[PDB]
Amino acid sequence: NFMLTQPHSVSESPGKTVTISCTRSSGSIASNYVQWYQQRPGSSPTTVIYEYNQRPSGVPDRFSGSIDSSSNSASLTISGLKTEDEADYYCQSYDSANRVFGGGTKLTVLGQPKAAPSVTLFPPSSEELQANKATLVCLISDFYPGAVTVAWKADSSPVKAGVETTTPSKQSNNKYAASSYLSLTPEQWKSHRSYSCQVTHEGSTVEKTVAP
Amino acid sequence: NFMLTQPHSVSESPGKTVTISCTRSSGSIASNYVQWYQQRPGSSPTTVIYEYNQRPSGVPDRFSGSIDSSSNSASLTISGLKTEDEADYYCQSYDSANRVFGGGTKLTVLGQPKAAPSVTLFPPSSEELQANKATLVCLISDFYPGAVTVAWKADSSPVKAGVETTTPSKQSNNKYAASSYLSLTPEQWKSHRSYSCQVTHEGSTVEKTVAP
Amino acid sequence: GIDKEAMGFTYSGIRTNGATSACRRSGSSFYAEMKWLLSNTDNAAFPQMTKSY
Amino acid sequence: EVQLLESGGGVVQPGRSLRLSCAASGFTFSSYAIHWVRQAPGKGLEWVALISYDGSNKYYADSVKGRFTISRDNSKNTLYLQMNSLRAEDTAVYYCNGHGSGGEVGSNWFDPWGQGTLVTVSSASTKGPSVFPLAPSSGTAALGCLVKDYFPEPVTVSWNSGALTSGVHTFPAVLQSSGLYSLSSVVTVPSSSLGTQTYICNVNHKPSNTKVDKKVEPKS
Repeated sequence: NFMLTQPHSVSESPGKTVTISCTRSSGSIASNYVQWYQQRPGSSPTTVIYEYNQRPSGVPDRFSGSIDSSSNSASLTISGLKTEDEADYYCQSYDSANRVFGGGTKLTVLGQPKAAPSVTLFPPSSEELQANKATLVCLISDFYPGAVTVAWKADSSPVKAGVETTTPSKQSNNKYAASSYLSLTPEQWKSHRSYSCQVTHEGSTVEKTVAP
Repeated sequence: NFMLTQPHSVSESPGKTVTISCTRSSGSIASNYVQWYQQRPGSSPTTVIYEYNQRPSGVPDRFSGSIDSSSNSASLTISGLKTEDEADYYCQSYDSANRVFGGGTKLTVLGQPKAAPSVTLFPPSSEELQANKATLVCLISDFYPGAVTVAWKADSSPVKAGVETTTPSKQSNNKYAASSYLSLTPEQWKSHRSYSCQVTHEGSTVEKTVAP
Repeated sequence: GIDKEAMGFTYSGIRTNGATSACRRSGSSFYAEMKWLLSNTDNAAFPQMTKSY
Repeated sequence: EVQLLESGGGVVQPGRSLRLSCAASGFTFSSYAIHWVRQAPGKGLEWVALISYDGSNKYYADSVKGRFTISRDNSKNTLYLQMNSLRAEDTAVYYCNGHGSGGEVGSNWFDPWGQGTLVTVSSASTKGPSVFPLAPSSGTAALGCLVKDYFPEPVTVSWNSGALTSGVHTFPAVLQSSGLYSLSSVVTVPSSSLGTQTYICNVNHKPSNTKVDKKVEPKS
């Protein structure tokens, strides 16, 4: 019936205030209650807000809930951010009886200045084309925050033939790294002029292309 | 908290009616009053509408204000346009006490048929690459109305490394002219297949590319 | 005085034991002579009913 | 004292069945409705199912209807999720999560979650990694070595027989849609040593006992 859209990521400096939106595609946001959940890595989710604004016992006064009937959205806002707050946040509302969860919003609290990724694409190996195959290798490293979008393009056009990993942290520089593998065949690899590894990081979309 | 979005430009023939929208990103447009301001080149702004529909003493009956709670917008409409009306228009609403201004809307009244721009891009000079630099030169001329969007692309991808001028008029043909300068280095200039000077004019987006 | 007699009302497929912190008989209770009819689960569609007496 | 205990998780193949259980203790189980909520790795939460306090009503997600079947035993305080006819995407952590008013309308927020039980649904084929070359396109550059189509984790990577470690990194693996793992490892170097030292890649995936070399040399 409807879906809840929240931003893929957001970031703000400690002590500053941050807000996260939750927009309902169909139906009034005031029709059904909205719960705000916090999930830390590996841990089970913990409710931070319930019934649009109610702060359960234990949650500090920084967490506040709000409703914007105009944009049909729900907002979770934290004032005076602390590094403990760095987790994923999910909004959840109700279809008639079924629960509906948001897409998640990775909230990272700044622990250093923002770093753009180091993209290093790779042309497909020759012996793979001798196995009648093609799998590109796009390597992304040294970027902060750990939120990145990786879209491959067949010369600036939507491609869905690839597999790309999640974004784990670095055991070395407290940054995050990731990779991506676009799989095709030498026919498609030669019947198109090039293919682009597009990497949007904090809006700045670095790109690296490969051509036959 | 919220921002007011109004179109970058609009145009219509004299005698015809025109409308300008003002959409509030967060919060009901009926929550706070909306003022409509007119700014002529060089002159100080003059209020044309206040309190969503009120016509201050002096403003002719052509100016009307309206509210669209559905699209959460506010519209300023002029019936029977006259060449004097050709100015910029800004909508302004209120966050709790702070004022918030719209992005502006360049309203040009037609004084001739629409002319598409004459784009002439330039490859970066060689001796500049011998100074370890790269600054492109995109020249836009002979276009009416004087509203144009100039986005550079790293092979169809957002670039923010350039500086582009505003759009002044012509002392010769009563048209408008502009220029743009995308600044990079020969490494990036050779690690990407090309760069595009994209020039949207009245929807028709003329483009000129440069390749190493 | 008043003479209370049951109306024999019975329902199928909903909740009939709503409680509230106001009517507090050693815990969240309700009016002794009434029934707070609720949906089986939160937000669940409540069935149209018609009971007579 | 209030807790939920998910049990019955494990690895299965597609087309098969599974059953999950939740043990409730510390609250009036008979009064609240209970929910099944899962989360695929690297993905977000997804509500799966729910059953009412008296089992009269069961509501399933549209993406899981027909296959899963929820049930409960109040005398035993146990929740059951019957995941027959499994698919590949159903691989996720599975939490049992109580969510309901419970007869009261004041209703201080009561929403307990368990620790979640992992349900991995991979196909087959403990496999050996196939190694491919990754050459640099000619004041610094980098080149690599491809470890594709292996199962299962982990592996041990050693470039040039555990010699070149400065400026080298090994990235985590991906789970292909085919169900088999694959990971990469790249080395960064100045543009100087191009052609000088041949770069043989030496991997070691232990269960498959496969160790393959791959030297990188620029093409033309």
